[PDB]
Amino acid sequence: MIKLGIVMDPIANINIKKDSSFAMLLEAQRRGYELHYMEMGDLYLINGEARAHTRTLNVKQNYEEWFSFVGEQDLPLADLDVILMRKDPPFDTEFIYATYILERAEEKGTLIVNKPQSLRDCNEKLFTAWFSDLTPETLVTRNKAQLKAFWEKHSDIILKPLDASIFRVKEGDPNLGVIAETLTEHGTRYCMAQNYLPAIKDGDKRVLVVDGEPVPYCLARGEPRPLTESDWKIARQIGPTLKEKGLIFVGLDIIGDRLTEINVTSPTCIREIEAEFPVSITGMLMDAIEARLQQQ
Amino acid sequence: MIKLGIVMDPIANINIKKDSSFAMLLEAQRRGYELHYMEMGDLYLINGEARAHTRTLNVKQNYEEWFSFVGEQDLPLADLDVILMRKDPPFDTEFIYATYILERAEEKGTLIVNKPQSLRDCNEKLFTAWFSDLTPETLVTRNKAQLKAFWEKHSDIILKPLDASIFRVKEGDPNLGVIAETLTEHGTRYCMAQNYLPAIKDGDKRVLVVDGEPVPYCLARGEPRPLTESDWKIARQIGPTLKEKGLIFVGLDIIGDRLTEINVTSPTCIREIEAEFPVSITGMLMDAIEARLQQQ
Amino acid sequence: MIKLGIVMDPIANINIKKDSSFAMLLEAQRRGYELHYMEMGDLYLINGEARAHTRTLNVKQNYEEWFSFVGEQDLPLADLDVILMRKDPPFDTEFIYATYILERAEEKGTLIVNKPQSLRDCNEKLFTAWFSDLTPETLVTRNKAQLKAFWEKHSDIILKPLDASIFRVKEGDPNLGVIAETLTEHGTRYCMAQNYLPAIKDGDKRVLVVDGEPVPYCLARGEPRPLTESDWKIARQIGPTLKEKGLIFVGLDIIGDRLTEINVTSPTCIREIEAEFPVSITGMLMDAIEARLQQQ
Amino acid sequence: MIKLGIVMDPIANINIKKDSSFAMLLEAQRRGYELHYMEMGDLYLINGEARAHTRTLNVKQNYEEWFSFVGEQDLPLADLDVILMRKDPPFDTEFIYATYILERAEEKGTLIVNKPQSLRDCNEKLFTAWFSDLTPETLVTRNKAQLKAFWEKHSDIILKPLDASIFRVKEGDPNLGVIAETLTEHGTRYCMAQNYLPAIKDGDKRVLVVDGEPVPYCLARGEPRPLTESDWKIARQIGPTLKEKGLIFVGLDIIGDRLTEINVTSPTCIREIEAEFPVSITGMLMDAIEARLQQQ
Repeated sequence: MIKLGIVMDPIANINIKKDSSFAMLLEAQRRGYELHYMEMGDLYLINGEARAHTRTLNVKQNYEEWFSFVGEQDLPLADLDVILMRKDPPFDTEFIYATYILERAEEKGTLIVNKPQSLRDCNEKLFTAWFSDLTPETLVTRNKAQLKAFWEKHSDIILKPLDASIFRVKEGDPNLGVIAETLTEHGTRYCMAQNYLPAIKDGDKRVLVVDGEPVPYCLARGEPRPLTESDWKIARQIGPTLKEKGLIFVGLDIIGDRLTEINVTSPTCIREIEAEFPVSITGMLMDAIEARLQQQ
Repeated sequence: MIKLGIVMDPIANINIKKDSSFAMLLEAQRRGYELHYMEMGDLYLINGEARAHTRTLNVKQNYEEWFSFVGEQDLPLADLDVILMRKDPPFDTEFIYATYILERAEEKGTLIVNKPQSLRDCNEKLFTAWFSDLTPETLVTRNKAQLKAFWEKHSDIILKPLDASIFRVKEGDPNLGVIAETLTEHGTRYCMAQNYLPAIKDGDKRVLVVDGEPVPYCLARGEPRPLTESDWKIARQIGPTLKEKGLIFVGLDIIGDRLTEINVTSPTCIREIEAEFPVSITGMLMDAIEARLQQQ
Repeated sequence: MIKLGIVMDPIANINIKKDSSFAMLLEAQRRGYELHYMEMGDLYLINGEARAHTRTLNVKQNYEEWFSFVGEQDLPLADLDVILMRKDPPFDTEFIYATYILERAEEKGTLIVNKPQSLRDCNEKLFTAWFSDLTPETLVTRNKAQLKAFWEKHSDIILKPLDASIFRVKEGDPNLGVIAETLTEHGTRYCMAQNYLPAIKDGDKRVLVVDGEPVPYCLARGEPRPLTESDWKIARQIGPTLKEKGLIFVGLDIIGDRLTEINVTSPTCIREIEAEFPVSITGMLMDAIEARLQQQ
Repeated sequence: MIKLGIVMDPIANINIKKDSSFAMLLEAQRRGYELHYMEMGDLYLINGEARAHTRTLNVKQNYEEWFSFVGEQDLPLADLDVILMRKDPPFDTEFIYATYILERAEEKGTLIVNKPQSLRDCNEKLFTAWFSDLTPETLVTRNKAQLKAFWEKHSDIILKPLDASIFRVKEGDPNLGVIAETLTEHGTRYCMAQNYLPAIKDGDKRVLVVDGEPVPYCLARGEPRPLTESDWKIARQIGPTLKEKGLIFVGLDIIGDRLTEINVTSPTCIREIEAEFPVSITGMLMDAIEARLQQQ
């Protein structure tokens, strides 16, 4: 059958009425896939070969006991058909090292959702630089004088770190300097400034794109809604790029008609959209994995 | 003429009788290129466009004054023909962010030595996993029991961090556990174990590869020597891979006949090999840049 | 009655068959004291006055439910008769700040076990510098050459950080330099070197001293034993110093006949000695608190 | 004669037209004291004895060469008559460890300006809790809800870290939450809130107190002024406390008539007040050291 492995944060600490990874494993199990559970420290490389200690997993929607380990084994990752990298942020050097281990399994045949090269290529915040007609005014910089200047042109801006801690600097704010000194760690780290978008008050929308195809309903942060006309427009412009880069399950953050962020590591909000609308997002996902597998 | 920019650590603090970047700028200047000096904080991105504050640079082999700024300007990086990313390690998230800015200039036409995607793809220590027949026995892992076990099979090993702090664990060593707990930061970070290679006592050799072509003389750490037969063998096996990945100037670390490391960010030792042998490594480099430029 | 407060790490995560703080609260409760539970973040200072959010606590030896909160209140800490600072290490700047808040309650009348000034005065490892006839050869330093030299005089030594990660450097060890560079963080932090004491193989003993009086039975790390003649000697030399500094409950680490460490923040091993011998260490402690209270 | 040692940051990097430590050594030299220069890493403890590697120092007001080492020696610190701890902040655990080494010399007879116990006892920001009638409304806390509440009572406040990065939170500010989450590092570190004092626009004054005696002229941050009537009042209330705690050279920060901070580690502004007024602050200091020495 299909052997599906998943790399995620400790399953003993998730919340099963909210967790999207849990919802994914329930579906994989319903289709009869064999599940192999892994945490970051279970992955290792012995002379170029990617291996891991997996536990064969059984999951059930039960708040006292939602998982059971039914086997334990040390296998080559190239013995799995597909691996869901569902590790949470930050995207740090430890995450970059795990991406090289997954890439060695990938060369030997395993499908990796999402593709390790593209996880390294597509930072959630700096990747929007490749879709500049879809985003707000964005400055990435290490210095105060440029941030101050961006603030004079736009009057009301958003400063965030790259590495949610967002500061709003609007007219008359006494704090531009200390905020920029704290976020750049005194001119030694890049930070991002964008102009403030007042339509955030209508909802910061989370849109999902399953292998280039927008899921028809999104969640505005919480209210599920159909995609508006502008959500369709944005999502279909990025979608072919995400499909060809092997970004099979993607979350887009849209405030009003502007694209603000692209979650490529662990996009969530599956449970809240499936509860209101007649869509099986996890079904869409496993259908996309099954197509990718009987292809290459 | 050719407009060459360079991103490096403060030029006011290098040692000009040793610095390879300095040797590169002297050569570029001798061929009449216009030089543009940049530090990390000079790079920024305004709505997808890569820009920087550069200073037009003049360099001379003079220990009281080896550089002069002769102009200052804010330009788009796509106005440079080529940029030498010569920033020193560590390879951290700040270095990964700079690689995305350089990649936006690269899309608009600038040659980047070395290619930003490949700097992210090719970690100095984990990239040797792709040339496993050329390297020592290597385990990358987060746990103690696997390291202890690697130590039972090999008896005398080398433990290093991924992120030089190398520990040697030979028979009868009382410290395996604390070393692995310190280097893995208590099982939370990957570390590397390799078997100890006694031929390090003959020299840890630094070999240079200019766009897939080995420089005929290397430096064994310090004694310049011609490449042995085994150095030729190793360097010519990796060289086509480095050429196609846009890794135009590479340093390989070879102890005996084993490849231990691949420096892809700021390879040095130019000055020590040019002082003994009749080779102009910087000439080889600028010749390779000139070919790449009158090509694509 | 006596109102006893305790500052400790989350009571929901301790192990009640091992925790010494738990054993203390059971005793305080048996004597009918009112218990007030606090974590670090519950402590605050409003214009010089020390206050905290406490929960009135009920504890029971029950592995499903060992505590219950039976009230919640914001009070001045000067309304407590005594506070057990039982916060675990490290001893960092956050711990030093909490010590100033406890000291403001102390000035207004509360007994603080142990005294905040003395927690700042008596570092577990550097305080043994005041009992140099009782300790091994000890060097505290930032440099390699002094450590190397200490190693030439003693041949087999122990290197530890100040801030258990102990390294043993015995004859023929290849790692002196990297260990000293890692532990001093390249000459920027003090570390400690002591000569290795081979009698650690007989047990690293944990001796308890309740307001200057040694508890007659200690635990050798695990085997409970009576104090030997040399344990009596060591403990009675330090004990008057600990009583006058307000160090009411102290743990001493003794390997052979040498004093290696003085735990002044959260000394444990109560449960393991009470289980074998007919001593109530917590009874000794509450008896000492009751004396101190009907005194000053 | 008097043997004076000084522990300070690298003398090769100070600015001699501004540095107060430099001004102190020029004076000590004019009175014919022998000077012994030390950095932090020169201090060490061998079996309870405080020692250091000193260099015998010669200083001169010359911008090409303001110091010369005229001898080198390893001595016990108890061979110095007095040591100026003039190390810059932060006040961290490394600084606390150095304070224990200086205290071992102090027990053997050396005068330490300022007294090591009192450096540990008197944090620059939390020590103002002992002079609450002289300070603004001050809350030290780890939580958001208390900070928000302090902000409702006062409407315009100052938030600073304990560990200058001050934020001003006045009416209509959108950032209270992220500022408190950044400064408390998500509820894990204490921060300080004080009400904003609008008279800072008249000058944040730096007042100096030499062994309990206010220097008659202060610097308002830069304009030298005589002490006002309220500066005299504040400084003479704290001064007997500073004298008895062995805080011989102290800087007080006064905005309007409120005491905001007490610099106990490395108070400066000597050069700017001596340049305008006929006061020799360093003379006052050496006079105070000379009295302390021919006393105890």
